[PDB]
Amino acid sequence: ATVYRRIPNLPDCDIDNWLNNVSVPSPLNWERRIFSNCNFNLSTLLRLVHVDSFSCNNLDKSKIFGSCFNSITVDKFAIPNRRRDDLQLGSSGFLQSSNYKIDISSSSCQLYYSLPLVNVTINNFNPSSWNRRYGFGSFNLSSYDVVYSDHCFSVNSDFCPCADPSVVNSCAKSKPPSAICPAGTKYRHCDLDTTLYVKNWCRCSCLPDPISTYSPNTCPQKKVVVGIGEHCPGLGINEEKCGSSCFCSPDAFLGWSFDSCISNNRCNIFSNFIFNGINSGTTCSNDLLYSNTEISTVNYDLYGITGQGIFKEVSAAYYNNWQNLLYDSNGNIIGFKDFLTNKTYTI
Amino acid sequence: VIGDFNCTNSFINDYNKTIPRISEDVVDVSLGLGTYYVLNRVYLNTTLLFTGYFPKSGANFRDLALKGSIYLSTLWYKPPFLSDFNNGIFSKVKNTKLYVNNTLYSEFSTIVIGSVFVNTSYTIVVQPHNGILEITACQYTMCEYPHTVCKSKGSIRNESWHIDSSEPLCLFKKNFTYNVSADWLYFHFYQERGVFYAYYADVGMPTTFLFSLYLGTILSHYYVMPLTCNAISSNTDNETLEYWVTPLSRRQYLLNFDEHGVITNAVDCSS
Amino acid sequence: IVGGESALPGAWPWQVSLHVQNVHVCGGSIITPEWIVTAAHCVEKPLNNPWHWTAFAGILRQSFMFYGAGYQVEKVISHPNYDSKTKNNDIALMKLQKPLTFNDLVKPVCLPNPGMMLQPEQLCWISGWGATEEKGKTSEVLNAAKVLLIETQRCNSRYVYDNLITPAMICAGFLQGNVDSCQGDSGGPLVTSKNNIWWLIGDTSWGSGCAKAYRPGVYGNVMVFTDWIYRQMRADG
Amino acid sequence: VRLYGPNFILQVYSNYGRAACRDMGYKNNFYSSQGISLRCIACGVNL
Ligand SMILES: *[C@@H]1O[C@H](CO)[C@@H](O[C@@H]2O[C@H](CO)[C@@H](O[C@@H]3O[C@H](CO)[C@@H](O)[C@H](O[C@H]4O[C@H](CO)[C@@H](O)[C@H](O)[C@@H]4O)[C@@H]3O)[C@H](O)[C@H]2NC(C)=O)[C@H](O)[C@H]1NC(C)=O
Ligand SMILES: *[C@@H]1O[C@H](CO)[C@@H](O[C@@H]2O[C@H](CO)[C@@H](O[C@@H]3O[C@H](CO)[C@@H](O)[C@H](O)[C@@H]3O)[C@H](O)[C@H]2NC(C)=O)[C@H](O)[C@H]1NC(C)=O
Ligand SMILES: *[C@@H]1O[C@H](CO)[C@@H](O[C@@H]2O[C@H](CO)[C@@H](O[C@@H]3O[C@H](CO)[C@@H](O)[C@H](O)[C@@H]3O)[C@H](O)[C@H]2NC(C)=O)[C@H](O)[C@H]1NC(C)=O
Ligand SMILES: *[C@@H]1O[C@H](CO)[C@@H](O[C@@H]2O[C@H](CO)[C@@H](O)[C@H](O)[C@H]2NC(C)=O)[C@H](O)[C@H]1NC(C)=O
Ligand SMILES: *[C@@H]1O[C@H](CO)[C@@H](O[C@@H]2O[C@H](CO)[C@@H](O)[C@H](O)[C@H]2NC(C)=O)[C@H](O)[C@H]1NC(C)=O
Ligand SMILES: *[C@@H]1O[C@H](CO)[C@@H](O[C@@H]2O[C@H](CO)[C@@H](O)[C@H](O)[C@H]2NC(C)=O)[C@H](O)[C@H]1NC(C)=O
Ligand SMILES: *[C@@H]1O[C@H](CO)[C@@H](O[C@@H]2O[C@H](CO)[C@@H](O)[C@H](O)[C@H]2NC(C)=O)[C@H](O)[C@H]1NC(C)=O
Ligand SMILES: *[C@@H]1O[C@H](CO)[C@@H](O[C@@H]2O[C@H](CO)[C@@H](O)[C@H](O)[C@H]2NC(C)=O)[C@H](O)[C@H]1NC(C)=O
Ligand SMILES: CO[C@]1(C(=O)O)C[C@H](O)[C@@H](NC(C)=O)[C@H]([C@H](O)[C@H](O)COC(C)=O)O1
Ligand SMILES: *[C@@H]1O[C@H](CO)[C@@H](O)[C@H](O)[C@H]1NC(C)=O
Ligand SMILES: *[C@@H]1O[C@H](CO)[C@@H](O)[C@H](O)[C@H]1NC(C)=O
Ligand SMILES: *[C@@H]1O[C@H](CO)[C@@H](O)[C@H](O)[C@H]1NC(C)=O
Ligand SMILES: *[C@@H]1O[C@H](CO)[C@@H](O)[C@H](O)[C@H]1NC(C)=O
Ligand SMILES: *[C@@H]1O[C@H](CO)[C@@H](O)[C@H](O)[C@H]1NC(C)=O
Repeated sequence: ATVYRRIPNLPDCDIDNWLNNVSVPSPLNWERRIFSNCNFNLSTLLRLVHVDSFSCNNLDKSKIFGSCFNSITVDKFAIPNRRRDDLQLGSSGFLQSSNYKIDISSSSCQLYYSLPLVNVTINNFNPSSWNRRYGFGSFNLSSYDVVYSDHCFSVNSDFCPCADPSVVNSCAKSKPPSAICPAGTKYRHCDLDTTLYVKNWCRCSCLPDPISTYSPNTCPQKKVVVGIGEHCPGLGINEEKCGSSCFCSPDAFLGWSFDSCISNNRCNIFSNFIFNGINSGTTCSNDLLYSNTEISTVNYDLYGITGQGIFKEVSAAYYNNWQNLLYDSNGNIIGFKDFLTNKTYTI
Repeated sequence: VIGDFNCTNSFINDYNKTIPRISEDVVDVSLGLGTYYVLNRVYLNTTLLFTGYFPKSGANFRDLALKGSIYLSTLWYKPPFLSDFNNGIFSKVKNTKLYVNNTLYSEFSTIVIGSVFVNTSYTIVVQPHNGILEITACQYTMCEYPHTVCKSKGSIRNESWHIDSSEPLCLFKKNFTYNVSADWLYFHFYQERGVFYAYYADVGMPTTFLFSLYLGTILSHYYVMPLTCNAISSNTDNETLEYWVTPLSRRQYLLNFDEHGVITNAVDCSS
Repeated sequence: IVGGESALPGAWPWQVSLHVQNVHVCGGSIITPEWIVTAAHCVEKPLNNPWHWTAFAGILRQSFMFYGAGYQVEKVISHPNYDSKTKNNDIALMKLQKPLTFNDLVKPVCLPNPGMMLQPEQLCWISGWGATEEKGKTSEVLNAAKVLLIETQRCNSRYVYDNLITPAMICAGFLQGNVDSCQGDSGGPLVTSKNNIWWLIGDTSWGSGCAKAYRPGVYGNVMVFTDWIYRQMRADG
Repeated sequence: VRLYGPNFILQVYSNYGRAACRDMGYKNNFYSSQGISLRCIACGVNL
């Protein structure tokens, strides 16, 4: 019995357009987009997206309808079929330790949805800086496959998976390959030593591999755990297969695996909604004010004008693009135009 | 001196010979020029006695358009260019048409309305983009010396009027379209009881309602930032920038509406 | 000893320092008050004539006597199947001309009996008078440290020793380093705790530096030579 | 002849006291015995 029509001052958020995008990032990428100064409708969002599960943490779904927030950030990535259980709220799995960490001390909501396998592509890009500096290309995997990391490493700016070839010349047992390292980085630490009768025996660091090494304190590649809102700094490099410029072989990168994401001929994608600031800002919901939106030919709030009256379906052509109310010389209202249905009524 | 951010000090000097000009035309509301339609109301075959904010009949305009090539003067950001927004202004804007490979471009200056022009308060900016008007009311971090750069023929400087790494908090954001082949544009801006109103028109006629916004504060100052263009002078093509402004006052007018709700003539109750 | 601490005058009475020309060279351990166990690489052909040998006991800080207050070694018996190239079967025995009556701070350690069933990563202790950080001087005080025992399969890896650990030798220490024995800690007691009694299981033979990664310590396995010691002690009488 | 296990157990391939340890190694200083044990010499002292 309440007719409430008003023109919005802010545009729509259009979250479904970014969620249903044809490019789906891997858990190593987990692209992020921040939504602010816009209006959203949770019912339409859940209807236009094929929802499988939706739960929230430190926040209830009842208070979402009709609340205003400062900004909303959304993170999305595809889910491997193997590590789907690692996405729970609190778990020491490979995903939450190497790819994406879910914060428990914030008001967040987790969403599991699916996307048709047609015209969808998966982007497997390594965001590591020092990995691509020494000759890392692409994973070269089949379609509908996502890449995840189980061991992530971090190094300083002074790092080079390469030894000085002048020193390696005097080696006979376990002679590592060497090449020319770019300026500003120290070479791989190798030393010449004799055990009992072997004169030329050269010992180096990071043996056999940085994942399973005997001396973690002497290898510059050190294991690290990703934090809140951080990617993996880089993957481990087998220094025995690297090395002109120091170019490591593509088979010398360890600490990554892959698995498909096809379930019931559909691809599963994880989404995390983080709400920054409640009861403030201009990012509000339109669920409460757009409940019915149907005028039966009654209290009305039409563009700020309040009152009561009746309506009728008439043909009016005197309304311009900016005009919505009809007034007489006495100052009363005797008609209006509906900007939702393009129909004019008489009061 | 509008803002408080040090953004650029490449070419800043102290010019001495920039004085606004006074137009030879006056305000004539007989045919309807200088009046605005109601917010969203339609009147058919009526004669309305409306008490609103209208300019005085017979008042002269003043040009606040600034165009610079390389150097920017500090006196351009001080009064009388930084005028007071007491009740409102009625602006007469000229549409400068430039030709690049036999196509038309529309360029004219932009205006900023605010109180202190700091990121703790809201400011209103109206900037055109080749036929599209962009109106935003956000907490912009305005610079000390803002300016606009020509996009049709380029410029030596870069556009710098606000510096914000993230998107500030906005209360209004919407785009409007106007006619590119127009010659003159007219705007109406005023405020009362904390509500800001805006009107616009691309032809010679009463103005068209744009929007309304409740701020709660009082807007005190408005400024028209300079525009840096490569070739607008008496050297390459005889084109100029004009932005005429006249004060607004709470007056009483009489409006006559025809059968189709179009304003025919208007009479100011005070001759 | 690197990474250890100076041992207080507690109860570890199985370390004997051998002095030739009035300077400390190699250590040792006592099992009975007539015999001392030590390495054979320090008793080579130039070190013959056991008359030029003396032994000290109950002395932590290495300044308590000079050309006196010591025990003269009568005869020295070395392992016959000793090779100086690969350092295999590096164990020597020395007999004292004095009965060496037991008193405070004097008590031997029992030989390990066959069938101890030791854990792979067992806990052990080392002691001696060696350097402090690297290629230093002789430690004046007696220091000790705690080490772990590593398996032979992992010690014979291509990146550690490349199949140079014979069944007569065992590896002990840390693969990360910072805890090892340097030059001067010859002989040395490598003891462990089991059944409330200490057992001697190692004997410092050689190594590649000290406190370095991928270079653990090599100790002689007295389990194989337990029968030879008994045979020599039986043939002595 | 031999000895097996952490505890002292007299075995050969499967009373006398000092005489037992006599022709088995240490020819003197017999410490004590037990039941199930030959303890030739004393060991295991720590502070
Ligand atoms: C909201 O507005 C306020 C007020 O303008 C604004 O605070 C300002 O932030 C800027 C940027 O941090 C400050 O500028 C700095 O001022 C110090 C002196 O106090 C200078 O030393 C700084 O220079 C360093 O940084 C330069 C790069 O910007 C380097 O080139 C230079 O070599 C120096 O390393 C810098 O200029 C300014 O002082 C404050 N203002 C006040 C009053 O404190 C605030 O940031 C705005 N908020 C947002 C979200 O934009
Ligand atoms: C406003 O900001 C600009 C930077 O955007 C400040 O300009 C900077 O001023 C410093 C001090 O004069 C300059 O350092 C000097 O650089 C020259 C070489 O260019 C060197 O010879 C001097 O010894 C000194 O190190 C700095 O380069 C300059 N930067 C730029 C890009 O102009 C300016 O001072 C600020 N003004 C204020 C305080 O409002
Ligand atoms: C009103 O119309 C104007 C002009 O068409 C719109 O401005 C345009 O806004 C988009 C969206 O931000 C800009 O795209 C972005 O450009 C930046 C570089 O400035 C780039 O880094 C981003 O990745 C993105 O591509 C676009 O440049 C901008 N155009 C101009 C001329 O400024 C404006 O968004 C419209 N307003 C509304 C409410 O739609
Ligand atoms: C769908 O994904 C593509 C690929 O990431 C997006 O295209 C990128 O958009 C960003 C946003 O400005 C640009 O910075 C990149 O340069 C674009 N890359 C390419 C290859 O075009 C696209 O915007 C996404 N669609 C939506 C609706 O978000
Ligand atoms: C905005 O959100 C409201 C809240 O759900 C939507 O109202 C529902 O709309 C669906 C159909 O779209 C109806 O089946 C429900 O009965 C409505 N809810 C109530 C309480 O009546 C509204 O449709 C949304 N607006 C848009 C444009 O989608
Ligand atoms: C109500 O009528 C207006 C004007 O007739 C419609 O706006 C037009 O919509 C079409 C379709 O998208 C556009 O091509 C035109 O450019 C629009 N014109 C203007 C002036 O905006 C509007 O879509 C109608 N509303 C409904 C719900 O049908
Ligand atoms: C924008 O303004 C131009 C200039 O008046 C309009 O062009 C006129 O259009 C009318 C109607 O077709 C013609 O009779 C005139 O001859 C045109 N004048 C010129 C100079 O071309 C144009 O129609 C306007 N835009 C719109 C959308 O109406
Ligand atoms: C703008 O108009 C002025 C005035 O007509 C032009 O100045 C004349 O230019 C012609 C061509 O060079 C000269 O022959 C005249 O002597 C100039 N008159 C004066 C009074 O100086 C000027 O050229 C025009 N601008 C452009 C770009 O052509
Ligand atoms: C034709 O001259 C322009 C131009 O080159 O386009 C136009 C105009 O004469 C003038 N602009 C203003 C706002 O006064 C401006 C200034 O008079 C001069 O350019 C000097 O400006 C400064 C800051 O020294 O020059
Ligand atoms: C992509 O696939 C979806 C799912 O069927 C379909 O709705 C959409 O039209 C397709 N787009 C193109 C360009 O083929
Ligand atoms: C990718 O892998 C396939 C299958 O082994 C191979 O045929 C192809 O050459 C590879 N491409 C690249 C760029 O490595
Ligand atoms: C600007 O004009 C004023 C007043 O005529 C004068 O005092 C001042 O010196 C002038 N400045 C310059 C730079 O010429
Ligand atoms: C104008 O056209 C010419 C010839 O096609 C071309 O070389 C020039 O780049 C064009 N200018 C612009 C601004 O596109
Ligand atoms: C505009 O930006 C470009 C790109 O960094 C720069 O090279 C140029 O100097 C800038 N111009 C001015 C006037 O700051």
